[PDB]
Amino acid sequence: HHVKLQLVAVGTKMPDWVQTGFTEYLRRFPKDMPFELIEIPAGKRGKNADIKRILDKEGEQMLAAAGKNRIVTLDIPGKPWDTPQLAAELERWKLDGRDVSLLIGGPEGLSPACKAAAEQSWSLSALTLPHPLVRVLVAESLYRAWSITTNHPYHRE
Amino acid sequence: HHVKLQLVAVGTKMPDWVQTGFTEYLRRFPKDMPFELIEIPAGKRGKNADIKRILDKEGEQMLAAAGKNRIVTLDIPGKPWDTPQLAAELERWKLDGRDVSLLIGGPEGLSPACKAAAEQSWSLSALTLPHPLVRVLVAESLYRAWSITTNHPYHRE
Ligand SMILES: C[S@@+](CC[C@H](N)C(=O)[O-])C[C@H]1O[C@@H](n2cnc3c(N)ncnc32)[C@H](O)[C@@H]1O
Ligand SMILES: C[S@@+](CC[C@H](N)C(=O)[O-])C[C@H]1O[C@@H](n2cnc3c(N)ncnc32)[C@H](O)[C@@H]1O
Repeated sequence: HHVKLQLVAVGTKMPDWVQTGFTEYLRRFPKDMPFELIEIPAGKRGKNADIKRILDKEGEQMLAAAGKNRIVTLDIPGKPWDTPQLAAELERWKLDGRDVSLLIGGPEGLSPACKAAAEQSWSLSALTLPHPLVRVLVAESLYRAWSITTNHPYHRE
Repeated sequence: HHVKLQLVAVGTKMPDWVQTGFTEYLRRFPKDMPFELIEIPAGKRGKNADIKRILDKEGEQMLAAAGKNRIVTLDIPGKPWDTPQLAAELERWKLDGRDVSLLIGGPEGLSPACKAAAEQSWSLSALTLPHPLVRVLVAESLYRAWSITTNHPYHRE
């Protein structure tokens, strides 16, 4: 009865250094808090493409991936959680008992349906961050939040 | 070479993926806005060490590297600039004409003198970020800010 953290993200080819950095954090998560990545393919964009519909198809794929999971969106206008707050949230998710889906939008951001479906929305920064860096920050900050919950040396070194 | 952006940062041994990611951004700044790294070595800490002094000695070195430059600290309680705001600031630094020293603290954070010396302070996140990731986020966000000022393709879509 341990909870799963699922990063649901649009885009499939992280630069090598980003994937290396992401894996170094992902792998340090304990067996009772598995951290896993689900990549959704980005819709093909063009001037002749209807951008709303491309975005909705992306969102539909994300929400389908989340299933019945608790839905948390990564979004610039979400809650600017500090590290103690994220640790408190991480603890709340565990009591809740449901797996958590963390949603990272593609180039055009999150679909309206995804923003609407969010039970919580989490802002990493007031800055517009590139999708690969969002992946790494989420992994690192959750790791730091987790290490606070178990008094692991990482959060205090 | 009108204004130079110099990152003054405590710590010397970045993980490889971090140096790769950091350089990837650094090498893309144009010759007329050079982005450079100055590393101050971290003081050797021990449970018998005077942290107050170690911190002062780090700051002393930082402030020496900055010289007469515009001094901007990276600090959690600084200004939570969004990306357009950072572009405007970058534009204001160019008008000022002074090179900009961007200060990143060591394991114990910035010295009292460095915080005192700051003309501006810049917050990347409400999160407690690890020193390597601060380096990468500063390089990318300034690169994105630069690309906005020059109507470069990086920041669009
Ligand atoms: C390049 S951004 C596109 C942002 C989009 N134009 C918007 O305003 O919603 C791609 C995705 O990364 C995530 N992201 C980028 N910056 C973020 C931030 N500062 N805080 C939280 N999530 C962020 C969001 O999930 C976003 O959908
Ligand atoms: C290990 S952190 C220390 C965290 C915290 N600022 C402190 O004083 O203990 C090292 C440095 O990274 C920078 N830093 C960490 N998180 C930051 C954030 N969210 N925004 C801007 N700078 C940050 C600060 O310059 C800090 O001195």
